[PDB]
Amino acid sequence: EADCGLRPLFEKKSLEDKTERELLESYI
Amino acid sequence: DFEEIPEEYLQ
Amino acid sequence: IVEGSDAEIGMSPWQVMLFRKSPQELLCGASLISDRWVLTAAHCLLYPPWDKNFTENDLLVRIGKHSRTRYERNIEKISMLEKIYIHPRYNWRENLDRDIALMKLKKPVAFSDYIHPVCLPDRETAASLLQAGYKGRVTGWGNLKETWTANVGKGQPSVLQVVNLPIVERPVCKDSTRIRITDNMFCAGYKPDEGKRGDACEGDSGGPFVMKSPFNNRWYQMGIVSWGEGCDRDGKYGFYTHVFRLKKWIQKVIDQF
Ligand SMILES: *C[C@@](*)(O)[C@H](CCCNC(N)=[NH2+])NC(=O)[C@@H]1CCCN1C(=O)[C@H](N)Cc1ccccc1
Ligand SMILES: *[C@@H]1O[C@H](CO)[C@@H](O)[C@H](O)[C@H]1NC(C)=O
Repeated sequence: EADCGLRPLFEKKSLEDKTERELLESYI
Repeated sequence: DFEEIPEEYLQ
Repeated sequence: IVEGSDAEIGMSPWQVMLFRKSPQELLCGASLISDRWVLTAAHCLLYPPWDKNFTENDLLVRIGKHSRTRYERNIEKISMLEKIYIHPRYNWRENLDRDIALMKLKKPVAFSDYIHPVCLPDRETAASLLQAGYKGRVTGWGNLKETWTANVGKGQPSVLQVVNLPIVERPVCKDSTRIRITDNMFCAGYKPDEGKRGDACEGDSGGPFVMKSPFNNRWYQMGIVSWGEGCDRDGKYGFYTHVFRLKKWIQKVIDQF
């Protein structure tokens, strides 16, 4: 789907989850 | 354990 | 999910619940990949050794939930299945190779703030993100502890759980178990020396292993919870079905039906 993976309450509103940064930091 | 779901679904 | 935390609301809008009409029971986890298709593990549908061989008519799929046990009136949406497709080369006999399966809803689900699909990885995402040391997330309503007579306590969660775990290198995976592993599987988990805990466990199979793309802000579904030997054991990691690998099968069913 074209809109896949964008969450209404997080992404679509420029909001972050209590734990996603830890995901990104592992990419570094 | 599980709250009862409506009957139209439990076909 | 052993050693996870409660999930927050709408954190995993693609999380689906595989529920039995009778007796009422959570069978497994699933993922919403589109509006008429759900992805899950075959072994949730067919595992002879334990006597499972379910029909479309024995299950329901619940999307949009947070509570494990409650009927989230006006939040969740309950769907019936139209048809189930198990990979034809799924091997329940030995190692669970090709443990993936699609389900086609009878009617399309309407998206909301709680229901929204996840993307499936392409070559480029797949190669950029599935690398050792990189963390993905797993969700489910599965057990909180590995089953044991000596467990004192609730082994069940009351709301969806989350746990982030790092993807592990094949060789470490392959040496930790004696089950024969294939390239269609991946293992994730803290190594002995990182002295931390976390894991999927029974009842979490079918749930997604997702990663977020720095390249685009989207969450991709990277794996399916498939098997393990105990839950959270020392020197052990859990296995996930490699979705990318099997993407071709996935596209084909979705394109003929
Ligand atoms: C069916 C799923 O809920 C469950 C999740 C695996 C547990 N995970 C972790 N991360 N500790 N899978 C199973 O229960 C599978 C299906 C049937 C047996 N099984 C197992 O995981 C056994 N423990 C191991 C196994 C047996 C046969 C073939 C492969 C693995
Ligand atoms: C599972 O059930 C279906 C029909 O319900 C049957 O056609 C199939 O052979 C069964 N398979 C196994 C492996 O028991």
